[PDB]
Amino acid sequence: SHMEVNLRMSWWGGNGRHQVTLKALEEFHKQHPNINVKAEYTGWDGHLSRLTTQIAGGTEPDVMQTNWNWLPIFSKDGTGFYNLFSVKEQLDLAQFDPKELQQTTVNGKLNGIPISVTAMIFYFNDATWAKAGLEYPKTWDELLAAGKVFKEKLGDQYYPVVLCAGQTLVLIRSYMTQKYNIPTIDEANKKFAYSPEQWVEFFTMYKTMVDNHVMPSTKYYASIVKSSYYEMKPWINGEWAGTYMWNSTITKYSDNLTKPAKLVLGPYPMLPGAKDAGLFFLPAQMLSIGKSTKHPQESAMLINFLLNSKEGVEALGLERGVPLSATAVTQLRASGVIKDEDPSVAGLNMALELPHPMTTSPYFLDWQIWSLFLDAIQYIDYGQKTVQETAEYFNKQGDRILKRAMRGSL
Ligand SMILES: [Br-]
Ligand SMILES: [Br-]
Ligand SMILES: [Br-]
Repeated sequence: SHMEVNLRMSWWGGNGRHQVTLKALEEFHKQHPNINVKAEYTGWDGHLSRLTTQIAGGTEPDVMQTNWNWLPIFSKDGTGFYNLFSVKEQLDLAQFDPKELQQTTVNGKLNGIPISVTAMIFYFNDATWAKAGLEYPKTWDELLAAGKVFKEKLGDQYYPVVLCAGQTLVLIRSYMTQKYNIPTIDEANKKFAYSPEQWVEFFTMYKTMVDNHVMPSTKYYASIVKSSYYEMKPWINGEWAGTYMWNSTITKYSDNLTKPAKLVLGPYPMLPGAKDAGLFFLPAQMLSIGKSTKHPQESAMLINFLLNSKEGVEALGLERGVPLSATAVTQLRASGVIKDEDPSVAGLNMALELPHPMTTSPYFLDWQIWSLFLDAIQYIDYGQKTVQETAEYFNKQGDRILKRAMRGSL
């Protein structure tokens, strides 16, 4: 009878994402014949920018694929997207680990549901480590000891792992959490949480790692975020014999190794006595509801359909990663779409099974912070600043960036 509801939904992706999403939408309309969905989809380029102007003028879509770091952009207050807590009758929030939802909560307002989550963990070149005669490290000391075994037994060009600056940042953060159980960012005070001495310690650990031949210094490899190592010869040759990176995108990296060598999942190094592995779990992307939607219930039903319903989940498959949704996981395992023997999947499973009560701030992902960190480690590697001067430099310049980024609500 009469009355129907017209929703708009955006997302970005390649044609492969477009096809399954378009397919999922058709299934949704089948089961909700009075709700139509107009799809607004492009590639990544220009997408944020277009959405930015829509959000500003209150003409954004009812349902949006969003990135985690858009919370600092659109929703410093938590009010930049619709509060998903207000539509829990349409949205089955129990399917998503409460802890993961904390990270997408701002000021007690749920701003998105992680479609999928991924953690930064260790994967190793199995051949190379067999050449070294080493078991993969279960402790930081073992990782450190591995650097010198690689150096003298295999050669100066061999390293246990190769690391982007940003990956190193996350790695040492992980160590610091294990030790002190505080986050890197103090959100409420809008500055870094570590003490001066802890900053000295943070960078002392970097120096200790490089001195111990754990990874190439920045004179040999120097990239902020771009995982460009996988196309380079020492990776392919098995000289850079491992990586610390998102579990979700491991296959591309492993296939570029000289066979029969592949990437296998490593243990996660633990300090003795720790109660938190200090893992970085990233919502790879989220679904959010437009702040200004005239249809929050139907938008909520669409999100619920895409993440939780049988034919929504089936359509969408693994085209946005392993779902966070519990029912989605169980369903995709039964159909054999999720295999526990996939290095990518087993890694997620290990990360989930490890203790990780410390969450991570979206402001931690700021590109200026990550760039600054490459600057900082270069000061150390190139002898231009002592570890202690670098810690004070990073603390100071970091705080300036944070302060500027954490104020200024659009
Ligand atoms: Br894309
Ligand atoms: Br240790
Ligand atoms: Br943090």
